[PDB]
Amino acid sequence: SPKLPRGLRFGADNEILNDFQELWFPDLFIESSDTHPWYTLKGRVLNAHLDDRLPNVGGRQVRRTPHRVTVPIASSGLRPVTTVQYDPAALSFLLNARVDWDFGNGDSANLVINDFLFRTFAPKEFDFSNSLVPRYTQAFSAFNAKYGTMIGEGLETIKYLGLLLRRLREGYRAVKRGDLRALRRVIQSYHNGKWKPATAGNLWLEFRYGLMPLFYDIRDVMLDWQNRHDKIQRLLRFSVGHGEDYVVEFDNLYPAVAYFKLKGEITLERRHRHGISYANREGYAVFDNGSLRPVSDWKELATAFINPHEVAWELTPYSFVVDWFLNVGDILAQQGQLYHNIDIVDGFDRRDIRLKSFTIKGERNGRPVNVSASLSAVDLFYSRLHTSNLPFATLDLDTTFSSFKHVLDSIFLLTQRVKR
Repeated sequence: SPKLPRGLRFGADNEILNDFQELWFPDLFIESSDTHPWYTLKGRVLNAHLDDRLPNVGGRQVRRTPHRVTVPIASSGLRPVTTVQYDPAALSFLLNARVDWDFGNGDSANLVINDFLFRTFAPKEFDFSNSLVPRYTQAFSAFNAKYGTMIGEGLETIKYLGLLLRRLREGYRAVKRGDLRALRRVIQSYHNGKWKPATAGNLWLEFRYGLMPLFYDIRDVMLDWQNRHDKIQRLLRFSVGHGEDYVVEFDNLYPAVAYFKLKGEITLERRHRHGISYANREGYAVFDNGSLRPVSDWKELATAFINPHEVAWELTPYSFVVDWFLNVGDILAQQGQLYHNIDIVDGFDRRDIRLKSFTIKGERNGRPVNVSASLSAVDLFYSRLHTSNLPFATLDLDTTFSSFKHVLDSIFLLTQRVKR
């Protein structure tokens, strides 16, 4: 859509939304651009010093997708998968060879071929679903066993943040009430030695400095939670795949005016991988990236009470701490939605062809000839299509994480119950 890059699109209130029809079902253009139009011979053959520069094969024909760009799809959501295509009619390779031999009545040569390309049949069509769906199912059945302790351990952390925020609120409340007794009773728990001067009662100083042990406990937990939460969300991405070798033979290619014939075998790696993406079913369609906060925001909130030079204590303290509570709640609620309605939102079925090494054999008129060569691949196959269904999905994550959301929503309401 004009005014925007390929992958983006304006929303209902002119938001920066991913054009899913362009990312997932893009129009394919054919590229025939001759990438390596020349090749060189630089040596001697049968007492004829050659230093030529010759054209190699053309008619590249590569079906491929236009470069697009994306914005995130859930709260601290990674970017959605984009459908990609690079599908040649045939695989192209560049040969940098030294062919040399000395025999017969001055029937000698030693020449350097460079950037001479040839193509081979492309084995684009393969499916490894039979190797993948076992691996998928094994991953699903095993999941609750593997992470069950890790997940519940991260759950324990978030409940404990709730205890600290609760305790902090008791503290704040006492200041708002003016009850210095109760404030010092809250402070008292953090030092085993029970001391209380009362040289001059100052609620806000005693709050700010008295509750340092708590602010430290909070910081640590807050940061630990974020780290455990970000690890947990990664569990929703599931990827499985399998690779297999394949051999294609190239033969009777004559560089240098048919003085000699080369032949060989290339060992390819055909690989198939499949990914699936669990997230909030509501979230992906119209996720406003403007409503999304930076990761720095949470990390800053943890330390805000620690922040040595803070003007606001001296002149607008009630606002300062109430605002803090609201920002914290807000972020926790936003995370609460990430354990709410879990389904598969995105995923991919990618197959490609890589290059493992090769053998060259060079024969002249029936007679073997020494050949020493380097191979680099120009055109190889790669096809990654988006899919959002997977018949084999066993998991009911909603009930795995049901406990999580209840806690995050509980804490959120606690933070709303703070008053100026």
